[PDB]
Amino acid sequence: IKVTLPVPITLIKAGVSVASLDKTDCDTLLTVASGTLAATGSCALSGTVLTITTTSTYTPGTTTVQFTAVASSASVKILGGAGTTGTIIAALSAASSVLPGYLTSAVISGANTFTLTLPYAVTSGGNPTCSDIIEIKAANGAMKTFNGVCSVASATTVTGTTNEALLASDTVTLKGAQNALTTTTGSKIYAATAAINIQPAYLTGAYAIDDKKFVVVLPYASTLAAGTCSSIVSVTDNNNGPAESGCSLALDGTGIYLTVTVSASLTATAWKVDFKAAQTALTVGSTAWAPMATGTAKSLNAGATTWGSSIMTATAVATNVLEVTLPMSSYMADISSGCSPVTFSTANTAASCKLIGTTSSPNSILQITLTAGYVAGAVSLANAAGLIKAGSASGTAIGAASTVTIKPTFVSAVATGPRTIVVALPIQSKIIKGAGDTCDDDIASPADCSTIFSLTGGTATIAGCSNPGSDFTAPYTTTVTLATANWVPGTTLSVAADQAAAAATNYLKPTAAITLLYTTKPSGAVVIYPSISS
Repeated sequence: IKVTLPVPITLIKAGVSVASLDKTDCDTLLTVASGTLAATGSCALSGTVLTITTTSTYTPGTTTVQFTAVASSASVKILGGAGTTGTIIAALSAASSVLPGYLTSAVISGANTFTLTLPYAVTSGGNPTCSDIIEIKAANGAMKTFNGVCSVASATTVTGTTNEALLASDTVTLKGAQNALTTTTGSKIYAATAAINIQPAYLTGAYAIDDKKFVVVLPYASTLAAGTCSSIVSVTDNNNGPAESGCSLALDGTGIYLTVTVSASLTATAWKVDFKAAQTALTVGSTAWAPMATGTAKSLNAGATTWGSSIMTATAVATNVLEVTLPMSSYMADISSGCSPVTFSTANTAASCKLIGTTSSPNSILQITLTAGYVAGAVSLANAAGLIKAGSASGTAIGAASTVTIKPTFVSAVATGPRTIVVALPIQSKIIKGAGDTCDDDIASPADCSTIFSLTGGTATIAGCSNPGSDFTAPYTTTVTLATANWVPGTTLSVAADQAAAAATNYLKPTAAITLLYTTKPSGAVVIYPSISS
């Protein structure tokens, strides 16, 4: 407890000078109700603030401080002013009542949201204006505006959102005078506080990159010290119960990809990750990160809860181009001639490989290139030398996913009339009447091609098509018909959902491997373009 005297003071001795007093000496001078002074260093003084240390714990409503009257001949007392000539202070007409004056913690929960935790419960229900109760500063001393009204979330928590983005090295305090924050134990009003940084909670997401490793995407650039991994993070295994035994961490030079290496294999759609309630070796500048805002650990998000030869998928986009997917953004030099990271099964060979990526997942695709037409086979990633490093330019080598199949998808589409569309294919094909693995061919012009081809972007629909008749060994092509209205540009072409649903009355298959069906492109659906008529 800290007591502020309105004027200067001196703590008196049996000798000359004064620095601090022990328990027995300080206990005569003053008396705190239902309390007990610290066994040593109880009466330290400096300036006009007197610091009292206790072995007890403050509890609102029942804690108060009082001073005693000390005889003139005593050898320890409190005078007024400086020096050693002052007058002995007296008691107080009513013992001063102590107030709550500190916070438990403050964390970031989304770059526009924050939450403050109170040590002593208060009443629930209310909409205080954030300007009246909270203050936030930046590293340079600026201040931040609030968007909306703070909410009395619970007994010990209040929430709000700010107009500007939050940063770790911010500081937060309270303006303590207001009625709304009244403890239900003692009916006291919260007082002012000191400055504490806001530690970063919440994460972007986690992505397995091996059988026993995964990468956590931190929104901020961190720095990592030499510390034992088991005391930094709390990984949870398939069925709950701690599993952070014997782990190890590493951070890339850019400081944004934190790779965990656990001693047990990761599986299925489970496992979580969190940060310790007390740790200091992993800090975004200030001192440390913090546990998650909500009281649950983060989960390796859906779709990447594992990595191996069941997540990787290669696709045939052109007669001499593949498209292999990867767990997340990777790094590698654009390899000039051939490319070693991969090895094909049957007979296909490579001339170079590069990185391409969709809009929302950059550099997540390896686009291998070949020196011939693609023969049916399977690509088996090895990465043995170590080129495709995960996340960034110094991350960790990605895991192998050997023996994954190669499967086709549409290549192009044009419109040679108001209701005609020629659709191209990368490997020889042949339509097959349904009832959907291998039954029998179809006539050279059916009328129910609406279960294989599908339109998105207009009021037209699909009617008829020409079976591909064992053609070129080059632009393997076909034609399609439209039904209700003229084709309006901007439509896109995809595989109808019936092909995988076993509901179509005719299917498209390749000749060299009649098991495989037709899949949907990774990098984006096909765009119809217009072309000449006659």
